[PDB]
Amino acid sequence: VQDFFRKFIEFQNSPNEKSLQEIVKLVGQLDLRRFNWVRDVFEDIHVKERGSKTALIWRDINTGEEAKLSYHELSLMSNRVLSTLRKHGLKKGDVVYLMTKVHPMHWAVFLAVIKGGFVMVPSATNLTVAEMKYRFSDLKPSAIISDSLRASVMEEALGSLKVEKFLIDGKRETWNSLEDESSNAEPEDTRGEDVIINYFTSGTTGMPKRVIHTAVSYPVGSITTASIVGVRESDLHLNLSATGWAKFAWSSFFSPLLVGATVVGINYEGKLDTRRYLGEVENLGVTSFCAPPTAWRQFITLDLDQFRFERLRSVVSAGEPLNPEVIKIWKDKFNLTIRDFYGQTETTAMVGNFPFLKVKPGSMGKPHPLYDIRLLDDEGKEITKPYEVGHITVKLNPRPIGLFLGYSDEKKNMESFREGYYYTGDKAYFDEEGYFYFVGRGDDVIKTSDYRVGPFEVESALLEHPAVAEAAVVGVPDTVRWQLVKAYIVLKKGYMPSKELAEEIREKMKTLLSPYKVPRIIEFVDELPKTISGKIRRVELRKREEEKRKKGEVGQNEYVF
Amino acid sequence: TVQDFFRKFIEFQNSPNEKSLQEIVKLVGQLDLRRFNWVRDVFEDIHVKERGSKTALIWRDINTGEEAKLSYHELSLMSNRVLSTLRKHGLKKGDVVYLMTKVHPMHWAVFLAVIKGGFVMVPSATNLTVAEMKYRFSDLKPSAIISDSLRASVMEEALGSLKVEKFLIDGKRETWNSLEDESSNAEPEDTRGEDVIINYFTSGTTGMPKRVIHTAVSYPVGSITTASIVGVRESDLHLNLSATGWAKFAWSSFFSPLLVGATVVGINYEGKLDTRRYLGEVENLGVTSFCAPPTAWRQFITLDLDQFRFERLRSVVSAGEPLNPEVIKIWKDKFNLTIRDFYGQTETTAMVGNFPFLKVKPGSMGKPHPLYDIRLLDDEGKEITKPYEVGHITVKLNPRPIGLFLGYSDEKKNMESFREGYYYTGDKAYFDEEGYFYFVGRGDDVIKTSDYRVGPFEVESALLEHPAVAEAAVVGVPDTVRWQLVKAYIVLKKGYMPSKELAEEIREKMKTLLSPYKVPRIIEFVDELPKTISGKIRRVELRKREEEKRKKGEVGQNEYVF
Amino acid sequence: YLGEVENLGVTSFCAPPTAWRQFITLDLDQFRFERLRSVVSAGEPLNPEVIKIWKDKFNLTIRDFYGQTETTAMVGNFPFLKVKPGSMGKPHPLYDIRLLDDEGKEITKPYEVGHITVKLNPRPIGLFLGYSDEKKNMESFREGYYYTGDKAYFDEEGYFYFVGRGDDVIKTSDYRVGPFEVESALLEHPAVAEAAVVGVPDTVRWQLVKAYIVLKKGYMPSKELAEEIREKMKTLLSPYKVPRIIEFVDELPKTISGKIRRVELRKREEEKRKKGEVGQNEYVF
Amino acid sequence: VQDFFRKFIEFQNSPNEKSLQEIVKLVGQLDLRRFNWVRDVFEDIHVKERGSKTALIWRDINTGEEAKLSYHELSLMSNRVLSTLRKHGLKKGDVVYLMTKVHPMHWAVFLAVIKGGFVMVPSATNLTVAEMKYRFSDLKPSAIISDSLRASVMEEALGSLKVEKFLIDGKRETWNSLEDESSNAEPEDTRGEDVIINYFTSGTTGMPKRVIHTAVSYPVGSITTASIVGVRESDLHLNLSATGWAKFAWSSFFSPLLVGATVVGINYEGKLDTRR
Ligand SMILES: CC(=O)OP(=O)(O)OC[C@H]1O[C@@H](n2cnc3c(N)ncnc32)[C@H](O)[C@@H]1O
Ligand SMILES: Nc1ncnc2c1ncn2[C@@H]1O[C@H](COP(=O)(O)O)[C@@H](O)[C@H]1O
Ligand SMILES: Nc1ncnc2c1ncn2[C@@H]1O[C@H](COP(=O)(O)O)[C@@H](O)[C@H]1O
Repeated sequence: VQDFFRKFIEFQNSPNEKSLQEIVKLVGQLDLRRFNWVRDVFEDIHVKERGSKTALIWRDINTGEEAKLSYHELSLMSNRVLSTLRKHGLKKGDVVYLMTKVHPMHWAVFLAVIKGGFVMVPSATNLTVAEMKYRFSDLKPSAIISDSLRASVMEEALGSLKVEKFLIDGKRETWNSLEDESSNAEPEDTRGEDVIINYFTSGTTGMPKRVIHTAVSYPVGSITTASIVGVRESDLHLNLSATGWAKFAWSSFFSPLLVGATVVGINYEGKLDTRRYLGEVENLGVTSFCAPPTAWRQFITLDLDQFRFERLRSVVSAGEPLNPEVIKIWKDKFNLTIRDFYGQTETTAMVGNFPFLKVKPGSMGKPHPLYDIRLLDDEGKEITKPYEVGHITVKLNPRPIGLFLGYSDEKKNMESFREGYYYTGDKAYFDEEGYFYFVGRGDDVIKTSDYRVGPFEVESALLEHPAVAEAAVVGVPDTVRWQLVKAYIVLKKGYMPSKELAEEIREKMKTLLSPYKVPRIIEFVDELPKTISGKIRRVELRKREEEKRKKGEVGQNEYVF
Repeated sequence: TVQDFFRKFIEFQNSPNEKSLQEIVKLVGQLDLRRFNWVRDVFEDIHVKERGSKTALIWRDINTGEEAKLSYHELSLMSNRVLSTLRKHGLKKGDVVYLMTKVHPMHWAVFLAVIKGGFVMVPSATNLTVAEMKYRFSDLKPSAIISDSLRASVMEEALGSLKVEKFLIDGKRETWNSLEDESSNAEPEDTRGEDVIINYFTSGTTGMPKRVIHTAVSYPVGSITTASIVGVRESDLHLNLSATGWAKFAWSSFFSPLLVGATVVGINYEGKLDTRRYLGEVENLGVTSFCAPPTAWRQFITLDLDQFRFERLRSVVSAGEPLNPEVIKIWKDKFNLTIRDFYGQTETTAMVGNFPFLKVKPGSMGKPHPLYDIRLLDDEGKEITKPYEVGHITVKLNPRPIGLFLGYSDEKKNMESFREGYYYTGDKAYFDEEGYFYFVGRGDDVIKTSDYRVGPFEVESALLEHPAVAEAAVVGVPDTVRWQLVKAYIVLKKGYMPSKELAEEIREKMKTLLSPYKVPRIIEFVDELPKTISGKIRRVELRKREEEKRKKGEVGQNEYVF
Repeated sequence: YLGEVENLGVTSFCAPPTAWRQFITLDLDQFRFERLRSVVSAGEPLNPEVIKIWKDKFNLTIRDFYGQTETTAMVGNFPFLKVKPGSMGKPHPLYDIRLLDDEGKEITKPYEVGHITVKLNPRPIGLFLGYSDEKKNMESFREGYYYTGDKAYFDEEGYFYFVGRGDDVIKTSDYRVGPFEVESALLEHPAVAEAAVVGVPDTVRWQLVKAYIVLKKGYMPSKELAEEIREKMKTLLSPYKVPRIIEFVDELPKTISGKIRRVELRKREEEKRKKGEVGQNEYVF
Repeated sequence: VQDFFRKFIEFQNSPNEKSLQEIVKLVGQLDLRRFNWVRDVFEDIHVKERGSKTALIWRDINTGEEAKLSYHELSLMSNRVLSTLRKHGLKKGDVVYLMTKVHPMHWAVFLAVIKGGFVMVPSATNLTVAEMKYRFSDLKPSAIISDSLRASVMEEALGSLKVEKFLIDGKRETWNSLEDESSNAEPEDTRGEDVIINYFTSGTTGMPKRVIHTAVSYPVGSITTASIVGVRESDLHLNLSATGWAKFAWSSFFSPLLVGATVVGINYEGKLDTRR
């Protein structure tokens, strides 16, 4: 059980196809009835074997602060969290919202939750009072944990609920410290199928729902991720990614701590300083770096002769496609291939260009053998022809380990899991050597700037404005953000289409929505293309935008910001 | 136009029809209800003026024997002494008044005084516990409270030591006041039509009970729809069998009869309904229009019905639950009357109904009242255009119908009920090829035992108050007598063993916390509750399992029926 | 209960077919029963399929045996006796057991059904003294035989097979039930003019108690009435006796004399079963 | 053109070569895009024009039991079935195994299935636990329907697969009745090419496979059969065949009910007694 990860860690130091398959087989034979990744892996293969190796190197590029934590200090610090939580009467399964910046105490809380068998809800720091109140309606908090920078937002969204509140940095009235109880509490003997994580994620139909992950799905699924990423024990590993999302669990937390590596974490407020971040990469001698194509696109526009990166060995991308031209520029300069790979909040990494895999540009590589990946056509028959597009699906008998339990929405489960497959809602084709190529969403779900965006959620917030009668939100091609959020608005009788109105509505949306969700374009239209029932055909809104692009024509009341 | 409306309406009542209904509809739309006060404008200005000395109320208590008769005049006087006495104790417009009494003239009196004085009345039922009442006070603080002497201690204990003015409708008690102390002349409050006069605490599927907010027109003028479906006239003696703290008392014991200048008949009884004696009193008092709930109706038809003639009875009606086709038929075959079912919620007035002129199809609540825009929507929220297709009963909001509440005192609950231009009733139905509606059931987990709406969480909560109870799930189980039974599934804490004596001990505790209708009639102890991936109780599968067990007439291993 | 059987290492176990029927539905790989050597059933017939499932698993035959309150065991598959499924075995030599026909002559031919009787000269030892009721003695003790009121046939090896009651006595869930007792209790409801209680086939409980009720003038047939009457019966009758079905009828089939044909109420139920219909005023609980 | 069947029925009362050819040509001009033989032929022609003609005369030569059903009573009885199935949550295309003796309720269920757009899998009464398990491996049941004589075989072949189960004669624990619902359910608007029947047939190479029939292939193909057979409306028509095969549909069901005849059905257990 312990022996498994020691074999895994070796696999990493020189991986290949064949040895991967052995790893695969061995996972199937783990006994995972009672499992707790902190106790069993963190504490019993790292705190014990490398307890005073650096687990985490942290740095805030604004403040300048640095902090360095060994596997020991980190395990202690996390126990003080879990002791403090338990002291405030937190039983197993209790809900804990976690909204903090990148900071050691983030990792700490992660650990305390996993160990204590709590349900953590990662909450992003750019979430609005509105978004947070939505979350509370859907899943009531037993405790919430914030930094002092976003305490007001939680305080306001909470309103008049009893919860236990906690600050990771600084004091605030009726908030508590996390390091003031004893750094000894015991494991919760968790079932491997027990819930530890809920991720609110956007869908194509309704408001965002919780994706449910267990004490093995992420803690042991992340193998697939770690394996594609090619993170080793020797590595100093950084993931450019934010605090409320899956990619952090993926590569800022699980994948590095699985293999006993040194995590590198960098915090910044506001806008990313491309140069400053890359300076901190080189300056801290990171060896493995995962960043999103959004970031990569911005990096390659720097003067890259200002860097050596002698210490950097692995570079990876995920969440959107990776332009062949990006890959090439970075290679020609630093002699490294940015290895793209694929997955969702609902899963771990499912497909990827592994270290040992020859990259074909604009291909996310081949399936990880721990997922049974199939292209299905519209009728749900399996595609076994090259260059034919279909739905990316996961075969459910046997049920892969890294796959979420389901959504907190039983209807959405009925749409996504069926005839013994889970549909990712992504479309692709494969080639003659089994390399997969991402085509796009079969959904109306949007990805601006490596953020998953649900239409209804923006449409909803739009109907909050007195002027707005109807709204349809679609994503439009943009080289920098992949997609832009555009809104079609039908106006109530009484209001007329002006730029000043468009702006007024946008500024309203800024108080209700996460920035990435606030439409960059607004177009007033007399009506929305609809089916006979009255369902919006967001498909045809998109097609129409395309034909308009090819004749460089603006809509009559289309307002760009 | 404003007085003339009611005079046109009262005629529609004496002989109604499709076409003349539509005219009534149109005329309501052209009322000026910007500043309106139903007591001044209708009670006083029409009824007290034109029929001041006709009997407004005939009252009887079947237990005590006590009886009363009040004319529209005496009642208006009586009500003014109330309003004068309230004002004397410093009651301004919008002030909250809990009213917890038996059926009694002074109840009507207070209703009037409240509406006229522009106060916010909170109808409170007489079977509410100290606990329930304290909950209410946490949610809305009382400026004054009004009780009978039978439930004064309950108010006194739930109050604790809040400042309030207190009032007794029958007898003396220390620090309680009389309501007939000041002069029977104090003036209307000029209410806006949208001003609040009523708040109703109602159960939901999700949490503790919240307030439904009604205005000086929503009930006082919405009730038209009700009165119209009911078919109450001026010449009628109209009895509604309903208890004091709920929307149906307003609907049929108060507004619908007094709108059309009828004689109200009010019958009070404590405790358990004596079907044989109540129907004897109906006949004996020559009621002519009778609303009763299907629960009552179900009990009546089991009598030997050759005991009664019902010489004087011409209209019979039901509301609040479905009305079994077999009930309708038995009563018809005997007395040659159709019991007309009709539909609505605390949140509304009557929205759908078998009107007097409408051919009844049994097990249908009839057709929508044209003063509400009723739509069946499917799951995606698109309007249903096909017979025998089930969907959500909704109210279209532009324009906003008149009898519809303002909203809940809870903004989360408003966000659920008011969506994409529709207020969802959370009821499901299908219509037929002639546009008759058939009730299917709740989209919710809300329960209706014995014509009382019951919230699961409320009872689940009270159950966790018992040391032994680790988890609880409260569902309604099919029951012919009360439509649904409140059953609790209980997971036990380690230490306590599933026994009849334990089930009882828990139940008797729940009796001190919960209104009787809420106290589970069954308690079944289980190892676990079937759950989704979320942790949410599959009340779905609890019901399916109950069904398979019913077909083998077997109880669960530790299911205790009381 | 099965856990406690194993846990206490019982070696001989007698339960009724009702129990046995319920046991075989369990997942029976939970149990070893390493200490159990004898298993027996009595009070109603023992389905061949029950016997088989228990044998295939635990390697024991559930040995059926027959008797009544009035007696001790009169017929039975003894330990040494090859069990033929659906047979209660052979007569115990301390009772003189005879199949008689309706005319009271002894049946000596295989596969012919008759009344199970006990020959009384000399009088077997385990046989009750009689009833405290002289009428009931007149019916049971006749021409030097006690009639059990059970019907059976024997085969070519003298093995007895249960057919059913020649009475109107009912056996729900291994409890013997009298019609008149339930009919009596039913007259206690003001609405009830007459009542006829019969048993209807049920695989779980052998028979269900059904009541046919004629109503007094004034009351009309409803489900709500049926229920009201049943709930009343619950306060008067042991639960096994409380009718699971109530059917309102205009009249009860009668002979020329006016005697209720409970026989024909049963036959009618059978014809209805064979076209899978429930009745027009039959209310199932 | 439903006038087709009225022309067909007459063709039957006195056929010949020439008039046959007309029938042929008229079938080619049918609109079979949306079709439902129960609604369109059974109900709309026969129940309407001869509702109180005897549809079925039934006898069990072993028990003695006999039944006589008019086109009306049969249509009602079938609706009770379909109502009951729907009540247990049966959508169109759902699989229904049907294993019963020759009995009225068999025809009833046939009708309910065709009307309700279900996929029926006729299963003969002599099929073993093994053979039935094979069937379930190949196509999973949503519901199964048996007589009480073969309930244990279904129960055992199922093991504990979730299905709705139904008995045509008698009660049994966790089996449901078919006539406790309403005497009217609405037609399923079937496409003509929609599947309503699957028949497990033996072949040379493997274990048995399913033959797939549609809402027209049998319900309208049977014409050819009915025309060769020469069955008329006036006739009392008996087909000696067993319940889980094509020849039952062919001649105990479709060919007679196409032309509005009286079906005669005889049930026996065990070996055929040719002189009785
Ligand atoms: C067991 C007991 O004492 O029963 P008891 O309550 O006195 O009733 C006696 C009646 O039980 C029935 N009965 C008893 N044993 C049976 C068996 N092996 N097979 C079938 N029926 C059986 C008969 O019908 C008896 O006449
Ligand atoms: N390599 C990739 N190329 C294109 N899209 C990707 C890639 N990796 C992930 N995605 C998208 O990211 C989605 C999941 O979003 P999230 O759950 O936020 O990681 C997938 O459904 C894809 O649509
Ligand atoms: N006639 C009726 N038939 C069926 N359900 C009804 C009927 N009237 C009321 N109900 C139910 O009772 C609810 C009204 O609750 P209340 O606010 O207590 O009157 C409705 O939302 C229905 O779901």
